[PDB]
Amino acid sequence: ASRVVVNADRVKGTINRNIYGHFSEHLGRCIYEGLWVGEDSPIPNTNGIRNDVLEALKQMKIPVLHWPGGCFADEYHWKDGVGPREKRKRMVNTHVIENNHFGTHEFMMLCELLGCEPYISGNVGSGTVQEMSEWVEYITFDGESPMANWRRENGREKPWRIKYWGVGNENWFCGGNMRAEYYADLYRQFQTYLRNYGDNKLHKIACGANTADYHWTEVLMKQAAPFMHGLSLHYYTVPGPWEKKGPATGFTTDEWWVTLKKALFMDRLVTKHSAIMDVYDPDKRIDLIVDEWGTWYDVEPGTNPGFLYQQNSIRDALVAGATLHIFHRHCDRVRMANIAQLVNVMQSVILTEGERMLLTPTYHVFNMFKVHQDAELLDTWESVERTGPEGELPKVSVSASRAADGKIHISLCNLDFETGASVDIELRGLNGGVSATGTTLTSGRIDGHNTFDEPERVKPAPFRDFKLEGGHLNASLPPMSVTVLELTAG
Amino acid sequence: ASRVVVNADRVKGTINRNIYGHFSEHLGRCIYEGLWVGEDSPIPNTNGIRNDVLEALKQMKIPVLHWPGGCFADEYHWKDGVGPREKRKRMVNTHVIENNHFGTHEFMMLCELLGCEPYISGNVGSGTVQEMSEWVEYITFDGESPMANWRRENGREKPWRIKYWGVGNENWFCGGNMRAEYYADLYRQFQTYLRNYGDNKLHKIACGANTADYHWTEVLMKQAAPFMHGLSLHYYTVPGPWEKKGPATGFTTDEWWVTLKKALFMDRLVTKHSAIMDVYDPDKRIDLIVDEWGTWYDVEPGTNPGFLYQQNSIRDALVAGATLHIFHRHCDRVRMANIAQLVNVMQSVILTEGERMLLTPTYHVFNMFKVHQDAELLDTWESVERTGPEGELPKVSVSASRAADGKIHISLCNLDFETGASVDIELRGLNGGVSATGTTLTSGRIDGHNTFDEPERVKPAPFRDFKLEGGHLNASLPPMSVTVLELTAG
Amino acid sequence: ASRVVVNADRVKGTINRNIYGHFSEHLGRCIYEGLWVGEDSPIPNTNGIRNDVLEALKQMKIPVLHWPGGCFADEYHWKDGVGPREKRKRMVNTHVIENNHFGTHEFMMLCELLGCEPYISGNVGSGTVQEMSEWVEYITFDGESPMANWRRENGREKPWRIKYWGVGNENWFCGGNMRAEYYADLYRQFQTYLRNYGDNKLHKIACGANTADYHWTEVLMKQAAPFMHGLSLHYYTVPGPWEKKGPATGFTTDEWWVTLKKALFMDRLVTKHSAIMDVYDPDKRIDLIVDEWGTWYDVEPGTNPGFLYQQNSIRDALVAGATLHIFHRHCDRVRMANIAQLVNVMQSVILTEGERMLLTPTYHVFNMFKVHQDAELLDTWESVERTGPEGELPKVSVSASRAADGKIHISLCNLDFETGASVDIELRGLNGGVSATGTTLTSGRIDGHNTFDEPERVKPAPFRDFKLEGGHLNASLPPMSVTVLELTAG
Repeated sequence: ASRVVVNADRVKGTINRNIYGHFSEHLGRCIYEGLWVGEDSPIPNTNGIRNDVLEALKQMKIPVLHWPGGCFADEYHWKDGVGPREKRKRMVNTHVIENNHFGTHEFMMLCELLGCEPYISGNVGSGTVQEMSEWVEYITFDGESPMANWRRENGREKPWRIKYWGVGNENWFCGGNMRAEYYADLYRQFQTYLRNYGDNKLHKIACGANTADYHWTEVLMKQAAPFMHGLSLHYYTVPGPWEKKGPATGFTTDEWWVTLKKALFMDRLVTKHSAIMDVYDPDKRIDLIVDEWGTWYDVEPGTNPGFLYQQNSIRDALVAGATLHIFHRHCDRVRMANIAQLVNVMQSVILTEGERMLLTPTYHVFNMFKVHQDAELLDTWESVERTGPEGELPKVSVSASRAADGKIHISLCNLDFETGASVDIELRGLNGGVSATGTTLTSGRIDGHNTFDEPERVKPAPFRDFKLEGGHLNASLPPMSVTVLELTAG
Repeated sequence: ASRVVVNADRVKGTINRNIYGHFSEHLGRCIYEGLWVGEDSPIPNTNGIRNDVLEALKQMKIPVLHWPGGCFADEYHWKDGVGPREKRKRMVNTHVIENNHFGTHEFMMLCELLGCEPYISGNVGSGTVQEMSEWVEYITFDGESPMANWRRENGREKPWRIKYWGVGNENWFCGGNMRAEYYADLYRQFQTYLRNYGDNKLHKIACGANTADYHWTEVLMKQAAPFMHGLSLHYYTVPGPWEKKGPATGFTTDEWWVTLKKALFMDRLVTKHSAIMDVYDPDKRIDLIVDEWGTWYDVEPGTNPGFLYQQNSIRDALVAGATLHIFHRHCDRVRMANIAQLVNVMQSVILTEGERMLLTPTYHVFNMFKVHQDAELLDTWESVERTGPEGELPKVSVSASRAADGKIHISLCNLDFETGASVDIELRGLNGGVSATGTTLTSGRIDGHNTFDEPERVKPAPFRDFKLEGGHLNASLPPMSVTVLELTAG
Repeated sequence: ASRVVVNADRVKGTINRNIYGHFSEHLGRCIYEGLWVGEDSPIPNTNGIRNDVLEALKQMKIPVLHWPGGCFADEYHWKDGVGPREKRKRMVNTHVIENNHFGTHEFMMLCELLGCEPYISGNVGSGTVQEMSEWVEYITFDGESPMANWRRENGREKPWRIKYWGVGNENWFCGGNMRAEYYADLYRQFQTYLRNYGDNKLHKIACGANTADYHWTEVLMKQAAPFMHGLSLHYYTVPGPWEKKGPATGFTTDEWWVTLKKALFMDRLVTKHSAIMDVYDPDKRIDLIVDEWGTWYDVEPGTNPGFLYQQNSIRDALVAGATLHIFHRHCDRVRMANIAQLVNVMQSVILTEGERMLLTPTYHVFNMFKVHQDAELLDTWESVERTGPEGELPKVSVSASRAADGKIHISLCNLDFETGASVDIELRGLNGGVSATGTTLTSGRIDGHNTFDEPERVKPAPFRDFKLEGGHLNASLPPMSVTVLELTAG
């Protein structure tokens, strides 16, 4: 029987909503089909973007989206995705086509339709200072200039706003195989020539470490911390070796425990990378951003390996659940977190196949957990039961936020697929007595997933296996189950 | 009573004329109105440049002018200021208009009208190697090429000459927030691709330290001394803290002493920066240049802070006087010095308001002192009276040059606004007996200045309060007074 | 009497053919006249390239050619040498013309006519990442893109293949006066954006040391070894000081010994540079390339110093002979070597004067030695007689390759101009008895050369001064003589 306590009055901090962010690259079918269908697609589309999806994502409360991020960011020359759609640059190989029908206007249009924040990676590695400089002009400049006038010519009269501007991505690997010390001075130079136009205020973001490249972090903070509002981190949960990762479904119990363990490791990274930052930034001015996190499996049997099409099982849901719980645990420093990717690519929330689209297990977590977005984080501590092959992992993940409305939400994940988790919770700092509802996402299968033929195999059922004897909330979480509660006073 | 001795025969060195250089940025109204009025201005203009000013500056013996220098240099893409004036690139914002009507041809035309030397900062931070490379082609290339032919097309048949080519400016701050070690390798790279065309001979100039960034100097000398003819230094006399500098007029006696003291500090910099260079350059091949010096006050009450419009009091005159006296004291290493700025910006020599223009106190100093330009510096030493709140500052600054004509000029500044300075001078290395005239610039007010309503409040009166009894020249400088003498033998 | 032994069965390794490579820069008349005459030249030309030469070079078995290499590589913007020949960029000085009639298509056409491999230096120093990136697209990309389609538009339908891609040249001197540590990160960045298109496989080459800049080598291996397939080395045999090198003909016996000794030094370099690489690359993955080697003399009396027109004496032939023998001695690590230059420039194989062209002493060596190209290197060791003013140099250079056909070739150079070299050779690992022919290149004069008036003063005479008594081959090389043999079994 796992035990928890909650101090409903002691606010530990606030869970910045952008933590529930997402990330889309010109890759597989994340941009094309997944979102951009073109205005005269048979699919129900708003201005070229498919409705079925837009609905879901507004319903999911997306706060922010990264584009074009990843490696494409340090290849994209933004001028190839503006102007008349019929004179935009075009590239094709058969071994994979980019028409750049989706470029700058279209992205901004999208972010406004959802209502989310735009987050953009300018091209460092192959790009130029003045290139990226002008991208910012083109977008946010109110006055008269070649670039601003070109924006107008292209159909957008008044300039857009944007906060988050990533200066390159992955500059250690595909972004220019740069040494840390080197990328520092480039960032310093580039960022110098990005202006706050009109009253638009930038939030510059340096490309940070990959995994446990603490060196990278160290250097960046010493050389460049003054010139940045934030710093990126990349960590992927891969089950197996690189060359043989394992599948998204039809995996062994071994692979279960692995994936979970390897995802948890996150916390170790964030912490160690935080301690580095805490030194060079005592006052924790600088954002920690995690613009690249998620599971990663061998693509589905048959699909193009580079199209990264992978399924999304109850495993993948669990993964998300504790991850967010981790970002909660480090919400003092962390302020944004973008899953890889959004659609038809890696741990996607949505997967499509023509006009048919489904929500994954993962999607339901983001929808369920959304109530934690900008909610006040509450002091707790636990006596979590052990689980796994050697009391390896903790049986239960648990978080507690108070939203503006006063109502309080508690999220929980049974890691043990094999049996339900006994939990008792004691609840302190109360005025009124309280009522309590519940929602559980869970599966019969360890690799229970939604197909286009069965889109609702795994989805939120409301949950009632819990007694609330005003002070002790006892409950029995089902196996392999994410679960949320909502409590009102009186 | 302050005492001096002069060894008229021992020449300490020669005061390179370029020390009396100036500096104009596309900023406020330094370029526009201040100089460029357009050929079709009602103002009396020669080919777009106002006469009233040109007269004054030829009268002032300008040796060299820096353009577009400052921060604009590391933003200017020179191709935006050539070609047909009506198709040159254009920007406007009200938060400031640049039509680039003033570009490359116009500047060179100007430098030739005055008769001065041109000094240009190419764009490092936002620019490209090939960009700056071609700027040099466009200008100095005699043969047939895209760039040379484009010069011709644009109206200038034969190529211009130019010596001084600054590789960027202020690359530590606005020019690309570069570390010193970094900017070194960039300079090395860029400068590699700047050629001596026809017989035009370049004089390459690396961007040096800001104030007491001795690190910057050290690094640059070790890494790049081989590849440079000269090295830049920036020092601004600011009265107060950065955020609250103080006004140009209507200031306290506190602010008087401050400004003077802070200006003197210069000598400490030059000396320490010299000793660095003396190590890495025993034979003092490399020029020290000071392309950014002057007072700096909060702009006048009402003007745009970024238009940097500041007045020009007798304080500002004194400032210049000892500064030049300092460059004299270090003329062995120093070879050029450019005041910030020329017109309608900071410690300007000239300020305009439509067709009306006035000469500042500062202007008179440069006009008065001009006789030191390329004159032979003479050995002296002094017993200068103390002044200021704690015998802080020396009462009297003093310098002595022999011009080509054999005649000898002595410049002096009473720092004490409160009383005149007694001075006696003994005079050695003489054959013939000598005569002597004199000129004094001085004010009744501590913040005596010229307005457009009173353009002649502060200006050179000839001066006769001195007895020259063949061996001893005794004299009584007025309070807050710059003063020059001219002496012929026989 | 010099003694040698040969183990015909023990293969020491294989002499990569590319070792017999050459190198042509847009310089003097190496590209223009020397090769490119224009389709409408009176000279016998194939599609603009002179026949007389082409014939010779196919006859000489050229394996690979470097272009545009040298300093022009880090100035060439490749887009200035594609498109319609009549709209290609044009530059002229009168002190000397580049019309860029020779650009990318023409080079590839050339390499295919000869049948050789193309080796290209992209522009680092003045160029851009995306520039060089696109050059690779333009050439090797099979699909649809602006650059690939532009290739097609220009007349070449399908994309070329190319292996060897030099990332800049001479980045320590004319290529951007870079520090080693700096050029490393640039290479790393640039090379990131050069792709294997279709199935074209690149063989990237970093610019290495000049002479004995072991620092450069060290650094490059530590910083960048992972990102390179090969590394360049530059060594020039200059007789005298820089400012007075000496002439190519009419030189003293002093100058003889000098030039030889200084050329030999090569071996010391290769060895020491090898030992560096052997550390950072035990498995000798990384190629050593020597893209810049040759004699260098003051140009002929009257020609433009920068046109680098220099003659080619029996001295120059000797030089080549031992050099190749050295690359043989280090063929385990060395895989390519390009003489400077090909035509009308430095130690050229061919020199022209209108339609008249001659083959130099050097040419004959490459033609004679060609039989070593991709032949299997044989174990030997010697007791070489001493020569020179202090038993300075070894009298005899000697190498031994077995070509595919089974036949075995032995190359030899008498360094002593003054007397013939007695040699005995013992021969091991034999099955059949053997027969033997021979060819000697030699001169009566120390500075014997071919003029246009006497094109055949110095050329391959077959050679028979050797007795082969089945086991011992005794022979008397003539003075200042390169010599080859070919032996069949039975």
